[PDB]
Formats: sequence, C-alpha cells, structure tokens
Amino acid sequence: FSAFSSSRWEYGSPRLERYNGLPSMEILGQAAPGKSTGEAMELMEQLASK
Amino acid sequence: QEDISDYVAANMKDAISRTSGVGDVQLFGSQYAMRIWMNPNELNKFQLTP
Repeated sequence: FSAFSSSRWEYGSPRLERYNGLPSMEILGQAAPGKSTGEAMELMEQLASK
Repeated sequence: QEDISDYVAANMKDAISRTSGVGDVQLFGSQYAMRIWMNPNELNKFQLTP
C-alpha cells in the first residue's frame, strides 16, 4: 500500500446530525430555577439571532 | 435561470414539499449537475470513448 498511497491524521465527525434534511447540531438545556421554559426559549432565540 | 433553479431546488423545494398539506411540488427548473460536455473530435484525437 505504501507504493501507491500516503497517510495522514485529520479530524472528522463520529456522528453527523441532520434536521429536516439540513445539517444540524442538537443542543439540550433547561431553564434556570424560578424561570419558565418560555422565557428561557426566548433567550435562546435571541442568542441564536447573533 | 440555472442558478435560481438550483437555489430553489437545493434550498427550498425539499422543505416546501415536506410542509403540512403540500402534495406534489413541481420545480420549474432543475438542480445543478456536474455536466461533462464531451467533444467527439477530442475523444478521437486521444483514441477515447464516452
């Protein structure tokens, strides 16, 4: 194999995700105590907006 | 036309066809494909065939 090949070390994903047919990455979280899911989700949306 | 059709097909068609209540979605165009436009004269010059 050395006569017709070369070797390298690179980086690759061991598990690739997709959502609705597009490449995706899943993030799980939870709202801080005393805070509802709605406001935490709004904050997450604002963070994604940037 | 090719670029707009490719964008619609590769970024819009799949999601629209997967939307609730949508049946058949007909693209007025086509996706990009790697087109190899062969020249018979050049193939003959190099003794090649498709």
